[PDB]
Amino acid sequence: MDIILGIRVQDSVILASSKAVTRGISVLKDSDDKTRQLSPHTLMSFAGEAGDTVQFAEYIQANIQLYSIREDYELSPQAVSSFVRQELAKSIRSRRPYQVNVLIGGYDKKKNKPELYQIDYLGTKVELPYGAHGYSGFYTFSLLDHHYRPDMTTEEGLDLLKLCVQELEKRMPMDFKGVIVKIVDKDGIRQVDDF
Amino acid sequence: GSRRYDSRTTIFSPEGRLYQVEYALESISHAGTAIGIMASDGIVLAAERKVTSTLLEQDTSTEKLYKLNDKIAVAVAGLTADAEILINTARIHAQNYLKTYNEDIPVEILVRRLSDIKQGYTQHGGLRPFGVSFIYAGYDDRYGYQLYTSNPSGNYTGWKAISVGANTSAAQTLLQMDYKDDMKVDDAIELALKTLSKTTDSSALTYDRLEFATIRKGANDGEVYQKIFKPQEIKDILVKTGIT
Amino acid sequence: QFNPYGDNGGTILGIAGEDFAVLAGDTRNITDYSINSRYEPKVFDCGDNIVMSANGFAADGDALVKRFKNSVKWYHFDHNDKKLSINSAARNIQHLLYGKRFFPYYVHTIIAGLDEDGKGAVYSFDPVGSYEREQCRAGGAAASLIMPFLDNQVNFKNQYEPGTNGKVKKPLKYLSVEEVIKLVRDSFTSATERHIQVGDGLEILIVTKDGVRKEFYELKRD
Amino acid sequence: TQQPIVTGTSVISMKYDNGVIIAADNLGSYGSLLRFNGVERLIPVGDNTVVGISGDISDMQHIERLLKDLVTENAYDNPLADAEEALEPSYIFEYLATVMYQRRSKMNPLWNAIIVAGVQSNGDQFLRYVNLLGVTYSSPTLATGFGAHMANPLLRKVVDRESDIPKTTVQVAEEAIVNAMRVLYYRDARSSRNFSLAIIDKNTGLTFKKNLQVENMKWDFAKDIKGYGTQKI
Amino acid sequence: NNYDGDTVTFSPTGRLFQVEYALEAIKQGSVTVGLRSNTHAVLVALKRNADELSSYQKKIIKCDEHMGLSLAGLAPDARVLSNYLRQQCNYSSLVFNRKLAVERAGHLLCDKAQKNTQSYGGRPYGVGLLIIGYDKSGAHLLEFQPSGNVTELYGTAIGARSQGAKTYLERTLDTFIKIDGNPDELIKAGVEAISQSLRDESLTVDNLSIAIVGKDTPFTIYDGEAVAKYI
Amino acid sequence: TTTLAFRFQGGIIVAVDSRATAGNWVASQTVKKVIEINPFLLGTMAGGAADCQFWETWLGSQFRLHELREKERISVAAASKILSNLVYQYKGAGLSMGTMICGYTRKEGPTIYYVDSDGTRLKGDIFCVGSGQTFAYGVLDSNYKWDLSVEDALYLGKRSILAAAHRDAYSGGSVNLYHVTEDGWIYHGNHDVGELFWKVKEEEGSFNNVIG
Amino acid sequence: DRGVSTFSPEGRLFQVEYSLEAIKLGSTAIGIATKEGVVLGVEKRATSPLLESDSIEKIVEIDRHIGCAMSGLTADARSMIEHARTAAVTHNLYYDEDINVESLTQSVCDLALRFGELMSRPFGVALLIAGHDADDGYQLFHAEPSGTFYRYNAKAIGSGSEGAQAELLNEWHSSLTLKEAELLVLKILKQVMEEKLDENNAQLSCITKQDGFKIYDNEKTAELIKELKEKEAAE
Amino acid sequence: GYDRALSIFSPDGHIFQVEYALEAVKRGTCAVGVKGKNCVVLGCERRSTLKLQDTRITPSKVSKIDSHVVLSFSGLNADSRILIEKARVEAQSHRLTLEDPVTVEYLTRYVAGVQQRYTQSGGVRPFGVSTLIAGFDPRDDEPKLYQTEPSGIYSSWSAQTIGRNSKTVREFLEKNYDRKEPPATVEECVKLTVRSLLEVVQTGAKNIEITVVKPDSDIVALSSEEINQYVTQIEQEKQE
Ligand SMILES: *[C@@](C)(CO)[C@](*)(O)[C@H](CC(C)C)NC(=O)[C@H](Cc1ccccc1)NC(=O)[C@H](CC(C)C)NC(=O)[C@H](CCc1ccccc1)NC(=O)CN1CCOCC1
Repeated sequence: MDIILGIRVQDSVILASSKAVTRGISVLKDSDDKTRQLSPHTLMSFAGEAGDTVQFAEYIQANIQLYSIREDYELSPQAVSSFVRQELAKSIRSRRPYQVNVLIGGYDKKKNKPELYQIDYLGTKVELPYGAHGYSGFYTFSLLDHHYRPDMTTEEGLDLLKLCVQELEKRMPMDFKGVIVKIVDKDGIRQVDDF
Repeated sequence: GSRRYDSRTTIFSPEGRLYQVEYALESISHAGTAIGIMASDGIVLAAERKVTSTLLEQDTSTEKLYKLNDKIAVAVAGLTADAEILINTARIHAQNYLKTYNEDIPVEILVRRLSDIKQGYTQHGGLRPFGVSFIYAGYDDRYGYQLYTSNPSGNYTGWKAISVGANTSAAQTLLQMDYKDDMKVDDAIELALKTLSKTTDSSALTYDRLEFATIRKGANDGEVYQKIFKPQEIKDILVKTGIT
Repeated sequence: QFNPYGDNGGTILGIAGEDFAVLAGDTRNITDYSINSRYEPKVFDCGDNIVMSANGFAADGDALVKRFKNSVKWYHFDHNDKKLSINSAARNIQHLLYGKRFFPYYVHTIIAGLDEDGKGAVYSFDPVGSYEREQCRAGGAAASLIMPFLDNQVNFKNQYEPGTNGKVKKPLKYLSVEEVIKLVRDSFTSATERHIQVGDGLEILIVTKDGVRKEFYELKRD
Repeated sequence: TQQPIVTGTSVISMKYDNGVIIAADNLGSYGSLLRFNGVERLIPVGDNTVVGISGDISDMQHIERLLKDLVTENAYDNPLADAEEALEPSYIFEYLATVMYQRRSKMNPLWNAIIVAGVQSNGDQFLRYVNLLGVTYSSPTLATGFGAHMANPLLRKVVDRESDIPKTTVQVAEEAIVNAMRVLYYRDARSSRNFSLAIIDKNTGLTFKKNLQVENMKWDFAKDIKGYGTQKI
Repeated sequence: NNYDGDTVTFSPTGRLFQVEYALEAIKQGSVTVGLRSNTHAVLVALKRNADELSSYQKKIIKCDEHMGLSLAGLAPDARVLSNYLRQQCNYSSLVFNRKLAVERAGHLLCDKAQKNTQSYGGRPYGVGLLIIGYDKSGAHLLEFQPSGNVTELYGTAIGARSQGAKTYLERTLDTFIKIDGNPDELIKAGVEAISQSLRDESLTVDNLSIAIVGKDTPFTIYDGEAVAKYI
Repeated sequence: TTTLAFRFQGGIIVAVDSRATAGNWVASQTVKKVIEINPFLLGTMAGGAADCQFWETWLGSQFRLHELREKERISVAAASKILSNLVYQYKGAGLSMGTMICGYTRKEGPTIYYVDSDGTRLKGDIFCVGSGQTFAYGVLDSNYKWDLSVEDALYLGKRSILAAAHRDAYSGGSVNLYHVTEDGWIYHGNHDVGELFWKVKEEEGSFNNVIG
Repeated sequence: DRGVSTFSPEGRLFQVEYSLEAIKLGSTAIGIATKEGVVLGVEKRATSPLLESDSIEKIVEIDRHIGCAMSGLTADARSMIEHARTAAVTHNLYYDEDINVESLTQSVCDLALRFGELMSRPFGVALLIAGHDADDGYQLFHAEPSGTFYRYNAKAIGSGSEGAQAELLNEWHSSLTLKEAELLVLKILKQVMEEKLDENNAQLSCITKQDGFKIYDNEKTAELIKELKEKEAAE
Repeated sequence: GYDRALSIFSPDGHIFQVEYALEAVKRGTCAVGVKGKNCVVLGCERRSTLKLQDTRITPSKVSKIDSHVVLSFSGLNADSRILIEKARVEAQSHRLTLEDPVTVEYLTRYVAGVQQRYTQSGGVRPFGVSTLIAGFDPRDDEPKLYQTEPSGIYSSWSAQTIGRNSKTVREFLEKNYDRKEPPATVEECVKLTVRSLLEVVQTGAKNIEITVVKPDSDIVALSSEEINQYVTQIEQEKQE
């Protein structure tokens, strides 16, 4: 767990998440997918303490899937994010809190608009055009301040994302073994296989 | 021990009926009639107060119609005290949903949870059921305008027009006769009052023996307004439809 | 601040033969630089031809032996007087120890007896319950002194056949009860010489199909 | 988690041919202050057992109450309470040993070291130790605190092993105990001159001696000692 | 009649009918005998079967090395009470390093059965027990009834047709009490005692059940070919 | 410890050492670090000896109960997740476990899961776990191909443990080999490093750092 | 009304006695014990022809060395089996060995009387527990809701029990082979069953030391039915 | 807490509360389940004494437990919601721990276990509900149809019906359903289901609901016009 990014463009939300899983002086795996599908038009990436991340992500996934079956209806990205924030806001004052940071990228079918939410382990939610967790932000935010435009296409967003990964690969101390990129839009969630 | 004095409120009859639920419904049938009618551009809630006294304060009174949130209201038939217990629960449940999802609760979800509470009192706990039937009138962005009813059994169903309490048999026949799908609110207001006027056990229907409410989109642009009618506003609407 | 643990010293030793098994232990009990008792036994007959010792913190040691002895008693009640096999006893002891994983029994436990084929068996446990059957084990204060000697003399480690250019190993064979007791006595006299917490007396418990015999030998009292 | 406040020092004991002897001084110290002087730290249970206690005195008084209550409880529905079903030393010890270990296991110990001395129904001598940790052991001679360091060496010269017990008379045994109490007065900074002594014999029974004093002390040589090296006056 | 619905109700004449109905279950149970001398104490029990294809219901239970009982009535209730005795015998050993007195064993059973007769919801135990043991005051024999009443005796018997064996022991009292240092002769007397309660059936090899405890004898049970000596 | 297991053309290879230590004291050279959960499931043990040994034995009881209830052998995924959910409940309490759940089923095929005591659960083709994991990785990675034969795969697993047994002070004793196929696991013997090192040195010509 | 744990004037628990009546209404189950093994067989009794009979599970595995057949309110047996399986596996975990058949039965029977005003009523199902261990060999037990269990050489429970038990009295001897015992269960089942016996409405099973507990296929039982009919016609 | 033992045995060995719960099921609207060669169809009756209903929002008779399993019922409506909710939760819990969706047998076994627990627990009455649970196991094309009842017993059925006048429609299915050759197609299976309901219902207008379940989470509910076409076709063939 380390690098997770997110960029909202005109018609979609793009999430990028590192593939490395390290423990001690060994990279145990270089093909890890740090994301779970909460619903057909909502995707959540995660990063933080070992174990806590997947345990939390799947617990949210189970709850949203339960809601979908009960009501035969998909919750809005705004509604899902608020549920996630509350769960983390409870967590922080528990005996042992979840130390997990998440990005929620979704497409609201009623508004026909893409939405990106950034939530930290304290339960601090913000909607953003572009977001990042961990040390990644210290490079990517200033970069996106310069190059980002609100009316960009998905293809323009992927090039903008390549520009971030290149910078991270150049200046980050750790080898994070590249990223898995996923796109969220009106047609649902799909993975870019060649990045 | 105490076994001797137990009524066993949550058991079946030989015929497969729940004694207490059936008897609670019999209680509700003597309560003041309450009607709900759903139109294309709004909903009407009308209810008859139980034999009023001339020295009852009418303007600062609430017996039949209660507000659950900004988008949902209920009409009551049965024990008022029992209904208020359930109403405060429903109000809290709506605020929990808003706090969790930052969105107003869908009407059916609120109704289901309130109905599930009633069900619990018929299956376990050894307590008597709530002697209450509700008419839920509300709006959300999924299904739009909606009418539901729930009863002591914890069973709920959806309606275009419905009555609870006294003389429902006669009232439901009259609604079934004059109701049509392309109906407006103002027409539904007239139907609600005309139906009560014919099914009432009183000599004549007057302003002081009624509670009335509408849920329109009659506010400014794409938003819902709840109107709980004042005494003078009921007096005027009663003259305007030619009942008095 | 209160410290719930202490060190009562002493050392124990288990060896297994073909049709027998021994479990020895010195009789000295200590705290810091003082001797508490010159004869305080810590090897016990627990029934069903099972001998047991739990060396280290004597209070935890006594508590454990007490609980296992009780476990044997209730095994008879609940399962029609069935004999508790040495392998079953070991697994039961694991659960006793691991039951206090987060407030452990500070002891090294060793049991000895015969397996279900009649052959000699020795099991050893760490403080939190990990166990292993072996031909040979020393435990306690002088375990680090005695154990390598046992590797050499019981399992013939690092010993090759003379003249075979270090190619053929010395073949493994069972030891007689006479030869095993010789090794036990020599192990404890050696440990007494070089470890301060070891001395006073030696008590050996031998286990055959006939039962549980005892032997006692004096050790240096300094 | 405790810290001991009012404390009692050494308890010493040994076996002899027909029974056991135990002793302990009558002091209740408050740190360096020798606060209380009338404190009895030997407590008899029945006519066949004596429990000697060192360490925290508040916890000692609690244990007194438990033993007092144990005698009461044993008498209930027991026609042979003063005969076959009387409290044995071994019963009294095991009870205390159980309590001590349970309290240490709850991280709230009775801050004491205890020696149960007595004679069994079959005539056998009983002598066993237990402390705040729940640690137990038995030996021909037993002692607590400074007694462990200074008394045991002297008492072991009389009874060094099991075979020396029949050869040791009550006269010889008491003499050694009284001597040890004198040595402890010389050398233990939290000890007093006044002490109590108890003998439990299989023939003559329980003899409890109060208000004893250390006597026949050697102090005369002190007058010759001058300075710390090179002083001549 | 109207006063037997539960155990919490007294009748107008001061009777507890549920306790009396529990006592009735014992009378339906198979016969068992208890007797003792000064050195040993013996339990003899007639076991019962469902049919020829079934086994014979075990009547005797061990509680400690020095104590055990025989049952008559609801067997599961005997298992609950015997288990409680095993724990109490065991508590006495671990805490006080002391073998539990047979008299205290009776007192504890009495007080356990009593609590079940004074509270709503519960029910009385439906079994009678004969407890034998050897402790610091010699050999003992107790009789437990689920009313709570426990009684120490030289000899006794409970179950169906127990009056026959109880009369025999009342005659033989002076003889069998002095059978000291002779186990086999004390058993023979117990086997002859239970034989006074037999009708149509006789004592066979897989029918009889004997148990003994004494001075230099731990509590042991004999079944099968080990009781062929006494037929 | 040093333990590994890797996936290849002919199934799964699993290899472990047999040493147990208490600080610098070598406590045992003959520890069984592979648990045979059932004829189709294996579990490896690294870290706290009691923790691993107790919970992986408990693990086999849960899996037995699954096939009794469901009339079907438990999946490798479900098996590994029971363990990971268990240790997650004890997170922070101080359990020390580095395990690998290896086995074959019809629906999954040959599968390996890494599970550790801080709650990490990972599916993968190659894993090395323990204090000498890095030494094993060095040899294993540089010689690994998917198209290895059963004979060559068995040797590479054995050789990788030997490499770590040599360099890592807290690994050694002997090598235990296992091969997992569609038909189940097959034991491929206990190999003492005492004889194996010299046999490998002579025949392979490797280990030139050592005085021959 | 009246208490759940009440005694009758005859000295029996009302609810326990009433539960025994429920068991008499249940479908027949038979068990026979031999030196070569123990056989268990049951009547399935489908309420309608549309019901897929293979889904009727009235014979059940507890461990590899212990099997179980039921009769009465079969839904009540689920939690009894669950307990039995846990008890069996748990004992293996604590003691690294198979658990005695008698000890398993006793653990199940301890649940029986844990009812009152614990669960609200006794179990309405009887169990036949068959198994093997090293000490007492091949065994068959009958476990009731009273908390009582008897070992049996052979035993029938259910609606046709008293008629089947009388038949087992005559037919059983100590030298019965396993094959002989299999046919004997089928023979006696066909006698007491309402509908005609075949492979679809009756089920066989056994437990042997070598192969453990096995439920027979419908193909295997069908051949044993055919072998049975031929042998009766042969004299 | 309320402790009373409501479900208890009677002298003749019956638990009346469980048997009276079956009467509540007998009162409920009819429900039918028929499984074909590659599908299962669930049919349900809706009583026509209720006009002025809003069918958009009124709770549907067939409920999805997961994307691959459905549950229909007969009996007390309020009771059915509690079982459905518990089943839906258990469905997500199974996916979370076993990493695989429930089998239809497992889901049935769970629901049946819940129903049984309420027959010997203090302070509660049995569920006045019988269920038909149908669907397809993960990565499997064999159709599954199970039935449960208040007592807690469950079993698999080639075809089955429950509710009021269920003994009439069971009689119909028993002669019209061939084990050797089940309905080969979707159309054949739906027709047989509609035919069986037409023996009992009244009119084939807004009284019959049909839901078709196919392998790999392929579930769809038929509208009025689509069902009405089956009703029109069957009646024309009948006049012969
Ligand atoms: C390689 C070999 C080393 O990392 C492996 O990882 C192996 C795994 C195998 C054994 C399954 N790990 C060990 O050998 C492991 C290392 C270790 C030790 C302690 C904590 C974590 C990891 N060793 C053990 O677990 C030893 C095995 C015994 C000696 C056979 N056990 C101990 O050290 C025990 C238990 C430690 C403990 C853990 C948790 C709570 C309480 C205690 N401790 C002692 O025996 C104490 N000590 C031994 C020396 O003699 C004095 C007492």
